[PDB]
Amino acid sequence: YKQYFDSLPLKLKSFFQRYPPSIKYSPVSTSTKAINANPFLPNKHPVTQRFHDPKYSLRRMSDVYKLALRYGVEEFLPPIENTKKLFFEEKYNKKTLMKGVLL
Amino acid sequence: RQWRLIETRKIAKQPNYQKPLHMPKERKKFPDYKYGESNIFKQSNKGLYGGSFVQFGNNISESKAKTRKKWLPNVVKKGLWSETLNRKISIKMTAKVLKTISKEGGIDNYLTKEKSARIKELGPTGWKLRYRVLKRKDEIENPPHK
Amino acid sequence: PEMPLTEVRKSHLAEKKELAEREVPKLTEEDMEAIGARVFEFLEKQKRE
RNA sequence: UAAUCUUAU
RNA sequence: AAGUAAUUAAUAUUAGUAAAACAAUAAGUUAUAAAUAAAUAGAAUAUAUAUAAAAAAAUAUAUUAAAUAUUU
RNA sequence: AAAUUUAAUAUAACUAUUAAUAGAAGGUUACUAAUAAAUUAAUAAUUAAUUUUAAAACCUAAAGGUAAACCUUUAUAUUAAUAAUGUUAUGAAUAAUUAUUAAUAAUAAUAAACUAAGUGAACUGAAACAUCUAAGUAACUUAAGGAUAAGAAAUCAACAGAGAUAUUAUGAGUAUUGGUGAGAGAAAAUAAUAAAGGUCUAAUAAGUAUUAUGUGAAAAAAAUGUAAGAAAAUAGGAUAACAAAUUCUAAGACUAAAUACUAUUAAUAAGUAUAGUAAGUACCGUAAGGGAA
Ligand SMILES: [Mg+2]
Ligand SMILES: [Mg+2]
Ligand SMILES: [Mg+2]
Ligand SMILES: [Mg+2]
Ligand SMILES: [Mg+2]
Ligand SMILES: [Mg+2]
Ligand SMILES: [Mg+2]
Ligand SMILES: [Mg+2]
Repeated sequence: YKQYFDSLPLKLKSFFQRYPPSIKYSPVSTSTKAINANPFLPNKHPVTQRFHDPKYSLRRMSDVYKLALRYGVEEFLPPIENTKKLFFEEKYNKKTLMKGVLL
Repeated sequence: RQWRLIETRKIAKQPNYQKPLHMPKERKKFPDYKYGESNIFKQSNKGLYGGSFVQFGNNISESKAKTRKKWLPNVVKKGLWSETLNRKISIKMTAKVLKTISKEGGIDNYLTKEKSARIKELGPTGWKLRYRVLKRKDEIENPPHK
Repeated sequence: PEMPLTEVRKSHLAEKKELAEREVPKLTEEDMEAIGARVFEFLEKQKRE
């Protein structure tokens, strides 16, 4: 099991190292200095109400998610839902076709 | 915007000292400016230009006849009050810079703004001014004995 | 002589220090094991498919 | 006229 | 002391393989279907058929394909 | 059993490629400008490696000068403290010289190519020429480094997706574009080359985005002078325009490797003896400069 984990891609491993699944990261935006703060979401600083750019630039986050999907480990990541990025099958399912296609 | 003619300047990295063949006689009064002095539009080094430089472009006619021209920023010499220094400081000032100063409330504020952009768009003179102001502020705050 | 720190800068530094003071969420061995197990399960599922 | 600018000490 | 080299293109000759060829990591290039500006159109002696203009569909003009068998 | 030949090798050639490794004194004339060890390994002398150590005149923009190799300062310096010494005026005081100790400054000879930035021709081509071209090339100027630049998407794409840069094959001389002339000419995508390639150092960014206007890599913007000038992720950017939908988060940052140029070593030469070491000398010119045998 440990061996299996080790085998996983490098990026994913790195991510796990600093954001483990032991903690449940908030779905919605939060204080930037809370310890349940999602890396993928633009959190806000308490002193000076300034939205900090996500701790994971969107692309990187997407990549990570993809990697997780590839090895089944989606649930052990924090939730993406509040970033508007969906992936693969779910996206296909839930997509409202464009105004131009429908009429 | 971009600070291409500031953040591209490079200065000989100092070797730190735990002697050199030629050491200077005086003592470095001011902290080294990251980006150094500009060797490009040296008129700018005297004052506060906000990272604006001379542009060079083409005068173009009705016959599309290109002919080189330059563009200067609107520099104005202007004595402005510094609460911390307790005196008016006169310098060269791009009118844009003046406007910015007005917006921000005082020359000290302008100098002492934290962002890297601000640092970039100060000159060496600007940097010096900033140093003066912040040092002064520190002194005001913190006498030798508490 | 190094340029003195600005108020905002000082505040930032303080904040950083405060952040440092707290315990860093280190990766749990149990968590790792769980992850591994999950991976294994996924692999098995794939094989079955 | 404590806009700006010119000269002298 | 003076028709050379590089990167391409078209023709020819000979060789290799050949309805495929080169490369074979995946691509890609040319050939295998003609035509039209382009579009959702496209092949059984020719007098049949394909595409273009035309049109209900033919004709008419151009080019193409199509003849106990073994594809170009 | 010694000689002869053949091929290879030097401190003793340069040139091209490939591979590895690394990123460094000239002159002038003389009071000529030198060395000394130790330790470790190999076998007391030994060679090598690793080290510490003496000397080293003058000149080569910036001790300060000058007509380069000279002159002028005066570290056989000045100040202080003392010690022996001679003189003067009254054991104490003042000046002079020598000798010890302490204090107080000393010397920009430094490459070349490569990289980035500023300015930026013209000949030429168009069979004339002015738009265009040559060309952001030559050249001049400035600044850094062993490399520099770039770099972890306010990117591409198309409703399926990818996932930093760098530059090579293809894509493709295709799309795009041009006094629609001369001509110029992408990107996605797939491959190689490559390295662990991701990672926080911002309390997350306005006179900033944007607009107007003047400029601006022949095709694709990102830049920029002058004034107007936003918004909080319930928000911005991305396409003539709008509506949908996608995607990314500017105004804060760090970054090995592939690459360029030099120098050395090794190898390979249907390379050079007029591209085979002399000499940047003779000589030519006031000079920059040219330049033999
Ligand atoms: Mg004289
Ligand atoms: Mg240049
Ligand atoms: Mg760099
Ligand atoms: Mg950088
Ligand atoms: Mg060009
Ligand atoms: Mg932001
Ligand atoms: Mg960013
Ligand atoms: Mg003569």
